[PDB]
Amino acid sequence: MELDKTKFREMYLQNDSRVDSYDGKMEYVWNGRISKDGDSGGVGLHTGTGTKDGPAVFTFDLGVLAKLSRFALWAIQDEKHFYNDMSPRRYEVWGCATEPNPDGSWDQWVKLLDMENVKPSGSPIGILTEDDIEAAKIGDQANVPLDMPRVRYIRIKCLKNWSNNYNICFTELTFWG
Amino acid sequence: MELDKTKFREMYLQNDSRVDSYDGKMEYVWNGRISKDGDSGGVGLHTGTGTKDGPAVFTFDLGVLAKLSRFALWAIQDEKHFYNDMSPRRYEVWGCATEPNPDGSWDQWVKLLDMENVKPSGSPIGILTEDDIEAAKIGDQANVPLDMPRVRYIRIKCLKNWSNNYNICFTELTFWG
Ligand SMILES: [Ca+2]
Ligand SMILES: [Ca+2]
Repeated sequence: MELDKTKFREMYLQNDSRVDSYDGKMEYVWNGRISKDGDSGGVGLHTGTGTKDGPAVFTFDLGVLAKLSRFALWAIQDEKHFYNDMSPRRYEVWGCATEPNPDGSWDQWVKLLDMENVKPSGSPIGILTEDDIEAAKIGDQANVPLDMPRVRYIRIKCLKNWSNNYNICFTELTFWG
Repeated sequence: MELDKTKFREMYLQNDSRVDSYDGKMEYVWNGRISKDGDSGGVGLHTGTGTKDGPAVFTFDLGVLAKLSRFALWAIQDEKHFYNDMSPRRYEVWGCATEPNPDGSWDQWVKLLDMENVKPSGSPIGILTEDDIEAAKIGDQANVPLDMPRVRYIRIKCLKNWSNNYNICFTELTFWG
């Protein structure tokens, strides 16, 4: 099944990135809307454009203990953001089963997924083919390996975005399990 | 019993006030620390000083369904904030038992408590007695009536703060039940 996004909850551990730049909010990435700039109802989350010391990190609660099967993520749905801007290019999804320590340490977390947003055409930043746009509307898609433990809490870490920095912005994610 | 603050979670319903001014964050009002400006570890939440159209409102999840018995709230613990600044003066606590509608409507919520932060000395703003200080370390304190329903979700509405507007800032709250 698709996990029930009405149960998802923002968390904030020490050293996590704020995600509320450009009127963003973490709850906007589980509002069931895959949005673009100018849409109503909260477009997505956004850490900003300022330098960071390392990869952006944020944390949330699925509200259920689940055996995960699949994961998807969508960039904000316009040319400004497709394979561009602060959209994520290399990123990770991590999980754990018991309450996250508020100090934000990685110790208890397990890495579920190594994600790469691949641009089908491989065109330079700012050029898009019809296949690049199609892929962006499908979203990044992954199956979670069967050996992963059941998890309830999630972290996303942005290793690099499409502008070669550590910020991240996007519109929606979905979990199944 | 004191409700387990490790389980509390921020929510964000449409039209809720952002509470992240001055490096604030909602989770700082259930971190177990009753803090003043300059302290480490997140001082409190703060909606800013912009003029609002109405009472500031924000929402959170207790993480359990509880029969509530008591509520307490502390202002940021220094003379700048005691009966001053954006510290709450008249405010309300509201609750419900089932998932909050994300449209932020009041329809499903029930008002649990009418709170007033009373300044013992009644002195003008900026003047503090020893009694006024002692009361502010003890915090606002209320018993929740036995005829209230069990609730899992909470809203706080700031009708008026000590600067005669709708903003709110404070360092910690506690629920028992
Ligand atoms: Ca969304
Ligand atoms: Ca606190």
